[PDB]
Amino acid sequence: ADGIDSVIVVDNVPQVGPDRLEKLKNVIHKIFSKFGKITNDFYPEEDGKTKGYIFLEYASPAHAVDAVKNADGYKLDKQHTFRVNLDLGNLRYWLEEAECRDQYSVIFESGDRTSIFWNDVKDPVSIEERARWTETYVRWSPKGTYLATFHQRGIALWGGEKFKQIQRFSHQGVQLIDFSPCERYLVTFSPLMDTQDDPQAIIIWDILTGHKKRGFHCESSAHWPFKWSHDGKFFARMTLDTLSIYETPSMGLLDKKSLKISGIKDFSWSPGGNIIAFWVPEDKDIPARVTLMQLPTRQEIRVRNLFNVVDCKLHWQKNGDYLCVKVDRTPKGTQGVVTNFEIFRMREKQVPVDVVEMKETIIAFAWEPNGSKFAVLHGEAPRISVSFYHVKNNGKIELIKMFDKQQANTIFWSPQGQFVVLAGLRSMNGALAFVDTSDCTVMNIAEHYMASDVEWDPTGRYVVTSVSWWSHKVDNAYWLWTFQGRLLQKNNKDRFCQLLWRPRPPTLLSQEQIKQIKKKIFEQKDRLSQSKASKE
Amino acid sequence: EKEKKELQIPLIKSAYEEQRIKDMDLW
Amino acid sequence: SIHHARVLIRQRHIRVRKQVVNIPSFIVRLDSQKHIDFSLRSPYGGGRPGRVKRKNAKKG
Repeated sequence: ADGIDSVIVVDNVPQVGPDRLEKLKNVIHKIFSKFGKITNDFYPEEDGKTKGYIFLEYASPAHAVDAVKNADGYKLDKQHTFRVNLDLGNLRYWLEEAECRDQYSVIFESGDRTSIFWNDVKDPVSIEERARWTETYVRWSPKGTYLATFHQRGIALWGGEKFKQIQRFSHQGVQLIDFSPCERYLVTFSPLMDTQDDPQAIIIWDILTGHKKRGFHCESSAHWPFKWSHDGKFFARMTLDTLSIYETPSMGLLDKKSLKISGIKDFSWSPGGNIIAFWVPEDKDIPARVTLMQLPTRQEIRVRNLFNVVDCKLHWQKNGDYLCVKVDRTPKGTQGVVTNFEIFRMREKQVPVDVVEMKETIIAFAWEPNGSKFAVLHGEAPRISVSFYHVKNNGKIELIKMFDKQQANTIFWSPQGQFVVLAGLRSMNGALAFVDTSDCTVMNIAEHYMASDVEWDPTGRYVVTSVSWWSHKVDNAYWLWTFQGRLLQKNNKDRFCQLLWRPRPPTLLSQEQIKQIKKKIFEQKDRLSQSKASKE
Repeated sequence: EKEKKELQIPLIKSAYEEQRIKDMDLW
Repeated sequence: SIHHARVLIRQRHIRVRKQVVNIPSFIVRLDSQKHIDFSLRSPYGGGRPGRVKRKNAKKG
């Protein structure tokens, strides 16, 4: 009588055969799954048929009495009443280190180099390879936290500046990732799905735990990167009709129409805010309505309306000030083929909306991080012309400089201010140019024959144009763009795909330190100390 | 030059597993 | 169209920064040109659609 002693008696069990016993027990398990689970199941047999009595053993008293009181009194098939009776010292190096030059990400020859390539002196340090844990890339989270594997071998955490092994997360058959800015979460996405008992092709595990914070299934994928916000207090996670929220980490869905929307195309998290914007496909009379909202107040304060629009893609200012919507709309009313931007002003009072038109459509867009300028590039691949706009805080915006017979369509935005790098490097050639500020000029051209992509450093130190192996031929080089015409890189390492900044912490800077740099006058020592190091 | 001047759980998991084991034994 | 704009104003649909304007000759100075929205009580704004559709959405 010792041990479990948890044998029960569930009356009004139906008599069935042995071949239909699996389907009948699954319906009996689904009925018992309201308050419990099945770990031991037995049924008596009378001449091959069931006797009419079965048992569900739990091996504790507590929920076996509660499931007995929740299953009795109900007439089962139509008529029969069932009756149941029974580390921090090592890792975060890159803020307070000696040099403060922006590191990069290195991959060449698909596993023959997995490294960091330095902002170098052509010295031996850093001499790097990190062995055989990753096939596809050395891949980072936005706090610099990771050197990772995108592979079936898993999703990997490795910390330090010197590639120490921290943590290995469970993924078989993985296709993708999603990375947090605030170093709170990570995701993996799998192209081979798991079984329906815990149905998942989005398996997402926290950065702290190495175990799943939320997990759910995925049947379709529109584009690359269910992402994390600047602070990560609220997130957006749907499956394939919806927009609704998953909370950090509890997957809390709210009952709001404001945080949970029906049937929209595109959404974001704001660069400065806790704020979500979207656009809705139009009804017959009712407009296409982009909404500016707040999450925890559960209300729509700000609704833009524009009649006779077809589609919209969103671009926020990278400090969260302005939101420009580029349309592929031409009016059905007028013949004229013209596009418009609705520019909101979120930080200014009562959200003004201004319009600025063009005679042509746009192929790109750029919003300036921390600047009172704006760069807008419109036109086809032979006719891609960029216009540098200067938008004040109070007033309207205008156009300063338009260039005929230009192809500069790739814009790498620096964190330093007052400088833009403009490349024509998409898939016919590379043509680079620097767009400086106060005054706007076209002053320089750096030659690149191999490069495909242009992105800049989180300090303001380098905007790099580099090459890809499986998208173009072997013409290979690495030529990054410095502002002064000086050479920023010389490297050819075979089958290299990218080189981009491994990021740094939140700086939490002040205006007083920039005011001292707002004063040769005191900055005289740094060239002379370099001259003693360059002596022979 | 202005830039260069600027330059320079185990107990909780065990308690969760014990709570999961107690819930599964009840169920 | 522009005639749709005058018949939209005259049917109390257009408001200028929370004042519902029934005048088609309202000359919008440019600290009010920014705020031109649909009404908070209009069917093409917030809700409560009109007598035509709600008589039409009673079929049985």
